[PDB]
Amino acid sequence: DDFAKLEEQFDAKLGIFALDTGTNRTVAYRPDERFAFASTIKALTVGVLLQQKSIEDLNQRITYTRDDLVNYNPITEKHVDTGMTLKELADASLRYSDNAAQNLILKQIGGPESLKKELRKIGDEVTNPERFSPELNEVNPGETQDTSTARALVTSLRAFALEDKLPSEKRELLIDWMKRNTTGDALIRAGVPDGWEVADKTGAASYGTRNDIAIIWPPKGDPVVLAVLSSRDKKDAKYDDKLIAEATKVVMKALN
Amino acid sequence: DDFAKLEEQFDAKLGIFALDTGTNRTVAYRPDERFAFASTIKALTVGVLLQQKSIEDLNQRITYTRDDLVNYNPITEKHVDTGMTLKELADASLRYSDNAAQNLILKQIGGPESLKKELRKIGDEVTNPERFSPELNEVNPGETQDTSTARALVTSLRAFALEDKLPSEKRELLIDWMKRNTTGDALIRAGVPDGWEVADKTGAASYGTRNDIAIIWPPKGDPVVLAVLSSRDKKDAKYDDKLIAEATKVVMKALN
Ligand SMILES: *C(=O)[C@@H](NC(=O)Cc1cccs1)[C@@H]1NC(C(=O)O)=C(C)CS1
Ligand SMILES: *C(=O)[C@@H](NC(=O)Cc1cccs1)[C@@H]1NC(C(=O)O)=C(C)CS1
Repeated sequence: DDFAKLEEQFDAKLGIFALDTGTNRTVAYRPDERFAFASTIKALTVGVLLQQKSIEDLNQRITYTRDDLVNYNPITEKHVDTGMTLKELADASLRYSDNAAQNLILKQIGGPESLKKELRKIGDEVTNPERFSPELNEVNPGETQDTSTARALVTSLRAFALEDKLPSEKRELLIDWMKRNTTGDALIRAGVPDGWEVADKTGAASYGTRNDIAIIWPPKGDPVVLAVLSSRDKKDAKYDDKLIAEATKVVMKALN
Repeated sequence: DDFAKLEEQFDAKLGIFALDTGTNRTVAYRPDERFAFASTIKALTVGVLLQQKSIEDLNQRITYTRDDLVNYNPITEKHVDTGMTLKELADASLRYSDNAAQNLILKQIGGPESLKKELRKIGDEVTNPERFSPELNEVNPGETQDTSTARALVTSLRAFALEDKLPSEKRELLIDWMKRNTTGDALIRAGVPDGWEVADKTGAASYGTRNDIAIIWPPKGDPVVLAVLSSRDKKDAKYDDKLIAEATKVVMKALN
């Protein structure tokens, strides 16, 4: 098997779950193994924001300070003095993985405990939001805080984006943001054919953790929802995006 | 000088114009020399399309056939049966240099002659659109059909993207498409420090024409708008992307 091969080549542990939503055919490799979710949680976070606010209510302007900035603030560092709307925050979070934008959205929805509550509510008993960004990235093997599984992430992302945990106008918003991600070009998008539309959200964390969760659209036909998660044994390990890209190619062969 | 040295190293002719939009300082080398503009005209074409349609009007669906497909159709070739909206065509044209998409868009704006008129309307007397793609790439030395100059391409791209030929929300679309370009990793982007956002559109044509036009946002400060054009003296000449990355490094140093 080809996932074992990738684990060998990249000295890494892979967690994979893919659902072809046309057929309910499934492709799994350690699907229930826990990983740090890292920034993939931002996608679920916006999902819950969208349930809680009208589209029009996303125009509320949030004021913040240098105190709200954390380790990686690519958009949010430009607008300290003008503020950013909730819509703009969602954009930055999803398209740039802006960690302060995440923390700002999370405060707006009642924090990690409230996010977890709302995840439970949608049927997700696995994903365990506990901390703010980037502390949520510090996860040691065996620990369950700020972890989820490939299967749980898939099921949750499908629920917000494709089923009925959002109305269609808000599903369109989330999908547009994730289609237009800037962070993902070497990962899931690198293992799909050009012309197959991809909406994704990436993550990186401790233990060489390197994740991507995606909706993938064939030219016609129903979408595939995929989570490709990875980690490595040393705390300070590097990751290699090619792993996720190669793993994606294996998934697409097994389903097609 | 250093641009000289790059023509020597790569046996090529270079056309450079850069404008630092903050200071109005300029870097030029053969800035008014004509080159085939090749696929860089796609960016201007979207500019015109945006100007002439409401954002909502981009949702118009275009039906097309195999007869609309030409030499290079990475996205359009997948969607003959479903059609594509003008929006999707603008994404295909800009981020993948989909030649069929450019042609479909050119038709909806009234063709090459009509694109010429509109570019004259925005103040560009230099750029000479005359053909559809890929014919526009066949330019022999000394001809003026489907050529422009680095200066004119900088001037025109700035007009659309940064100035007042478009309202901001349309400016945002054009810019985000070009930032997420897939074709340019080895040209201007390879001459710019990682992390600085880069919007660009590439081209390649006969006589080893190899072009890239870009907006570059330095970490803070106003943007630079840059054209690097290049061509060689044999019709079947190969180009080398490294020429454009190296020319770009030169401009960055001349401006700091
Ligand atoms: C989420 O995964 C985020 N990661 C972290 O904050 C931990 C790190 C910062 C620097 C290196 S690890 C952000 N998201 C992304 C991404 O989605 O790709 C990256 C790469 C770093 S910040
Ligand atoms: C525009 O430049 C396009 N060029 C062509 O269709 C003519 C060709 C030259 C070589 C092969 S076909 C498209 N854009 C690009 C590009 O911008 O990089 C390329 C590489 C070819 S198709």
